[PDB]
Amino acid sequence: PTAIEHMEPPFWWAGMQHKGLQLMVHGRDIGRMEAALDYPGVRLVSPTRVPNANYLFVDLEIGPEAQPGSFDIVFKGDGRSERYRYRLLAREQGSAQRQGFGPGDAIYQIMPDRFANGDPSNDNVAGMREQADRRHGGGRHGGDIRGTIDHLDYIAGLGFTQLWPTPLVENDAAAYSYHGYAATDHYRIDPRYGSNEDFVRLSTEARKRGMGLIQDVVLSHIGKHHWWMKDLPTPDWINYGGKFVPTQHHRVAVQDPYAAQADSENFTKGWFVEGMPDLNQTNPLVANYLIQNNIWWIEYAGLSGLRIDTYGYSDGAFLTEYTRRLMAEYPRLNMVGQEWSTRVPVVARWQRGKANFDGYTSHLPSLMDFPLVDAMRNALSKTGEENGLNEVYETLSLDYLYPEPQNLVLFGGNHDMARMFSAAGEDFDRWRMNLVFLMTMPRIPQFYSGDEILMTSTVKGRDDASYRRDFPGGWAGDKANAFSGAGLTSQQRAAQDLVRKLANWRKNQPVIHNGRLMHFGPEENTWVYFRYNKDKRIMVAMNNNDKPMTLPTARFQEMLKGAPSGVDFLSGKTVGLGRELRLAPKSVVVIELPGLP
Amino acid sequence: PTAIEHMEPPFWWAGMQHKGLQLMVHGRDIGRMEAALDYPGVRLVSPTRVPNANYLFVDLEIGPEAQPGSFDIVFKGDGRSERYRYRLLAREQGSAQRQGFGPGDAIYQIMPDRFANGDPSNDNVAGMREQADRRHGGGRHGGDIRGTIDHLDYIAGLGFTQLWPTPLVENDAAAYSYHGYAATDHYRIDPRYGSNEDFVRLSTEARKRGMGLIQDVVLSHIGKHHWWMKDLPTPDWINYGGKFVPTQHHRVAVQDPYAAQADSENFTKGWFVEGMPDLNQTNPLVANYLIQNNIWWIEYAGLSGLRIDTYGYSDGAFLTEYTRRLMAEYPRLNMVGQEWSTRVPVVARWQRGKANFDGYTSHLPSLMDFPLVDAMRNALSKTGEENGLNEVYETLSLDYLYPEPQNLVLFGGNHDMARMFSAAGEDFDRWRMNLVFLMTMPRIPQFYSGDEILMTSTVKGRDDASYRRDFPGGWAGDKANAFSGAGLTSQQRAAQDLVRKLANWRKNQPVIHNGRLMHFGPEENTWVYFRYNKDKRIMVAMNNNDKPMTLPTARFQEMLKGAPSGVDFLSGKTVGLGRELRLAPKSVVVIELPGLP
Ligand SMILES: OC[C@H]1O[C@H](O[C@H]2[C@H](O)[C@@H](O)[C@@H](O[C@H]3[C@H](O)[C@@H](O)[C@@H](O[C@H]4[C@H](O)[C@@H](O)[C@@H](O[C@H]5[C@H](O)[C@@H](O)[C@@H](O[C@H]6[C@H](O)[C@@H](O)[C@@H](O)O[C@@H]6CO)O[C@@H]5CO)O[C@@H]4CO)O[C@@H]3CO)O[C@@H]2CO)[C@H](O)[C@@H](O)[C@@H]1O
Ligand SMILES: OC[C@H]1O[C@@H]2O[C@H]3[C@H](O)[C@@H](O)[C@@H](O[C@H]4[C@H](O)[C@@H](O)[C@@H](O[C@H]5[C@H](O)[C@@H](O)[C@@H](O[C@H]6[C@H](O)[C@@H](O)[C@@H](O[C@H]7[C@H](O)[C@@H](O)[C@@H](O[C@H]1[C@H](O)[C@H]2O)O[C@@H]7CO)O[C@@H]6CO)O[C@@H]5CO)O[C@@H]4CO)O[C@@H]3CO
Ligand SMILES: [Ca+2]
Ligand SMILES: [Ca+2]
Ligand SMILES: [Ca+2]
Ligand SMILES: [Ca+2]
Repeated sequence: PTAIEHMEPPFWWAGMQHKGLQLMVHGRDIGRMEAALDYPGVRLVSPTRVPNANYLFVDLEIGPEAQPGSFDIVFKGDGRSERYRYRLLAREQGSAQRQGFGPGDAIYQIMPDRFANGDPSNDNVAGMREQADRRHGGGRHGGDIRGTIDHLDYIAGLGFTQLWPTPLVENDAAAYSYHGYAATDHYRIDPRYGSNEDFVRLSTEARKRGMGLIQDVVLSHIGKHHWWMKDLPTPDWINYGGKFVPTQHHRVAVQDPYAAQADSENFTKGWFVEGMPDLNQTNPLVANYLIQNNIWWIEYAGLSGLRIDTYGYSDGAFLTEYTRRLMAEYPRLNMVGQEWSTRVPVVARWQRGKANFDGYTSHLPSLMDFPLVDAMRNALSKTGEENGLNEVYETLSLDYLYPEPQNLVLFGGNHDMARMFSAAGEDFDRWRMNLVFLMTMPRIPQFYSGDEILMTSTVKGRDDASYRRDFPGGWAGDKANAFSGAGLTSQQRAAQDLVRKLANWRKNQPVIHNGRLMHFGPEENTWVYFRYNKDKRIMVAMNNNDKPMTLPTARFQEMLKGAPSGVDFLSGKTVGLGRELRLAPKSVVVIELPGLP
Repeated sequence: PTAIEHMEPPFWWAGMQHKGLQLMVHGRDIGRMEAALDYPGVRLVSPTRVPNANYLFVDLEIGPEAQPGSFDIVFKGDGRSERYRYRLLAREQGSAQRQGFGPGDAIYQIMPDRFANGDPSNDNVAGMREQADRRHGGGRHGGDIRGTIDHLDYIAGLGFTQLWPTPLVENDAAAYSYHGYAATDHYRIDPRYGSNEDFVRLSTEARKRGMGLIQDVVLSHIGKHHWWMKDLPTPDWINYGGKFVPTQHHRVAVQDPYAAQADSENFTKGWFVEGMPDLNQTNPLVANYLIQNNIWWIEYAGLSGLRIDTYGYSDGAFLTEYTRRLMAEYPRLNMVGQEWSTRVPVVARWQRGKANFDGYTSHLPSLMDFPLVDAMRNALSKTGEENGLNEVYETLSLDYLYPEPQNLVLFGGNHDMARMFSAAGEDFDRWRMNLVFLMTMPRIPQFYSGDEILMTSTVKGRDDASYRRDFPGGWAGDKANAFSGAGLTSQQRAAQDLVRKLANWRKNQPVIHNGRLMHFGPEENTWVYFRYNKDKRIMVAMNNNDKPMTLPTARFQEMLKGAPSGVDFLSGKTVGLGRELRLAPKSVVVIELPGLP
């Protein structure tokens, strides 16, 4: 290396909650040196040396009296000296109290490579290991930050208030770089997306449009081409001594009274795939690194929260400390973990407030509601079943297992699953039911880019390329363009208009954000539920059958209290409620009524 | 009619835990009368009248100073007087402390009409509404108490230590009387089975052979031919005023934060079927009636516990009081509730010691483990799945939801589901895996009569008659006799030999009764688990594939601790364990090893 090759974090802030700052310094023979500084309020601790000559860890304590400014950190040894001018930034007013995404928000999810190519010139970047190929399902297609910024008006116009892009951090792999989940530099935006500065600008431009930005963070693993892999900072930085030992994905092993240590270790230490070296988070240097890096991104880019990948694949004790550190800095933040299980108890284990049988404590505010998404996809697909909606009702009834079920993220789909429209059997009427459900449940709704124009995919197993097709209109020359409307079918445009109608309506319905829910047991694949408070009732009724259904309204009188009729927000039709509710085949209605006494 | 037509309970005991005793007296204008008695230690409370002149409720407080003996209760009014000689029996020594069935037991379930016809002369009883018809799948076939007693040596010899017959109380219906679930007289054995005394004899004879007797009690409903229905004791005795209003079976409605009262009431008050009037257990007279009746059967017939039908279909507050009362009398008893859900949270809600979100409390010791049975049947039948056993492992990992998972009843099958052998696809090798699992899990195993000779049924849908075919050998003239072994095929006899082998072995295995369990996540439909303590290890390994599989034993070292080999109890063969476990296609081994320090 040349003097100091990497300084991480590269700068920090005065006035953080945790006073300690640990710098990870990288350069040839830097480990052979001693650090010194002189700045009021900043104390240099006592060297803890690592055996690798090319790394030095420097512990600072930044007292509350430290002012924003800069100071040289000088590194002396072997008759030489090296300098780094370290900067402490002033924090933005209100930084610590930043409001995280919550029940009043709706999240729009993109994959940056697959959304919009605003700058074809950065599709390839000289020096990088992969060449772009738009026709390869696993290739880089060239979407970037410029393209995303170009279309913030569209996203906000649809009624979304938060943007979640899959990771933009450097993934300099020879193949499958596009997906972002195998970081090769945690402190750098992949140059094919743009610069670190462009990412900050994406945040500021989103904010001007009333949208927060949620970063997708991977804690458990990196990519095999990470610069660490050439010269391991410590022998135990990577689990299994830096050699590939696969995980077998026994997720319940971390939360099972009958667990073998072999299985729990294999889950948190095993490598996801050979191309994804697993971080040893039981090493305090690794824990500190990840915690500081994510805090750095939040403070630097003005994030509204995080989506945390591969949640339970990280060490359990590390996760307690990581979530504690993050929530201590930003007490109103939201962070949504991805615990990919359709079992309510497995997901609920991780949410802040949960009383666990083993005393495990977490500070994680939110999780992805895979169980409920799975239940609704089953109801919509199992067309041969008399009462598939029962799975949704019974899954919802388990919400008492979560300390804060209204903070969970419910989603129409994402980059890992069959397209929402395909999961509905390409049945527009069933799709409407799914969309109404998403927009009215006591959850934080998240929507996957492309679903608003009924993009389709394969349905069975895992077929990732199928779920990540280029957004129509994201590339110059596209003959179907969802941004302008050009080339959409009437049905695709109707879907898009309905997404806009419901998402913007939801923004202004406090009863959906924090109201009570009363649902009724589904009967013959009809289902009725209500969101309600002193101000408003919203009645949802769906008929998941190809025949009409007539439901006596006596059953629902604890919610209806004699209401003779109402207007369906969707179709705008009046709907009788006096004695019977007549539902057309495959109908869903959404009826606003005044609040109960 | 007859002066006093019913007196219930007909006698009681000195020295019960609960001092109060409420007599329900029935006869023409008995309600017009005034009761009187004189017996030291017994206090007559003073009448609380009901509008029906044909019923009188007499409230007694039997003090701890009351001695065994008998006394007249005299009823006076309208210039007339009636009397009943009331007996307080002395309790058998050790009655209150009786040990309920538990983890060391194995339960053999029969339907008394379908097991053994020891006396063809009671197949029909003069005056009753249904005639026997052995060729009707829903008819009475003639099984009785005599036949069951005749074959107690068989049941004990198979290794079972408890007998659970489906209900024997009078079911005097014109159709479908055989199954027992629609009582027409809670204080009388159906005369087609025998007398009350014969049932007591069944208990005493079973006890001689080391077996307890578990009674199957229905609390929620009765049959429409119950004598009550002719002259309702009170207008609210039966839910919905004695008129048929069906339940829609929304079982989660009683334990759901979002529940409608309509749905909860429909679950606990709705009639199961038109032929099964639903008891209003919110009426304290009905609550007292059922609590006393079940105590009466336990005390009178020397039962080891109860199996409680249609568990959540009874009023929740009633269940709290009923379980408290029963367990206050018999603190060591076991009672297994039938909460038919494959959702672990739904089942776990009811077990004693559970901290429920709504504060619901219960003294119920046990429930039927439908979730784990369903998981194993899926694993063994869906043989095209790569790792179907993963469902069993994950389900078992949720055991922390239950306060006492070791006290749950796990079963091979029962009278309401597809025959065990048929559910395993008539695959004897996979059926062996089910049987080994049943006999080695940290549960109380229950086995269904006929499964030991691989009786078959339909598998699709619900076909009750198909699950309940007569036991071969239970009727004079049967061509095959499973009791003697005559006329069994080699595969039938092999099944029966394996049941006898494993159940008798299990009686002698404290490590299965109360040892720890450590299981490993299944991989490619192979699964390894251990029962262990300082005295013994039992390693179960199953290969749920039609191909050989080899498992490196390094994975299991926390349990194996370098064991080079062990003897498989099934085959008697020594199995190598030093470096790998080599499993043949579709095999299961039960390797016995020394203790784990
Ligand atoms: O040996 C198992 C399996 O391997 C083969 O699949 C290969 C696959 O074809 C290939 O594309 C690659 O997948 C990549 C993927 O494209 C990337 O996106 C990245 O995946 C990350 C993902 O985007 C994240 O959102 C996140 O999702 C994870 C979850 O965290 C996990 O829990 C797990 O979810 C499973 C869930 O737990 C189960 O309940 C069940 O529903 O199945 C889910 C999987 O569908 O995985 C998801 C999705 O990956 O985290 C991911 C990792 O950061 O990285 C992936 C790995 O490179 O991986 C495979 C090998 O190269 C083969 O086709 C299968 O037949 C075989 O069974
Ligand atoms: O004492 C009554 C009954 O109770 C116990 O089992 C109950 C259980 O407690 C209930 O929660 C409920 O569970 C499920 C079923 O498992 C599920 O299959 C479904 O049930 C429907 C059936 O699918 C459908 O065929 C029909 O069932 C009919 C049945 O075909 C008839 O044979 C007849 O069943 C009688 C049984 O033969 C008799 O043993 C007794 O059942 C007991 C059961 O043994 C006991 O362990 O009485 C019944 C009723 O006469 O009639 C029924 C009803 O017409 O309809 C049902 C209901 O839709 O849904 C329920 C609820 O989720 O049922 C089980 C099993 O009966
Ligand atoms: Ca580009
Ligand atoms: Ca890991
Ligand atoms: Ca008989
Ligand atoms: Ca009932």
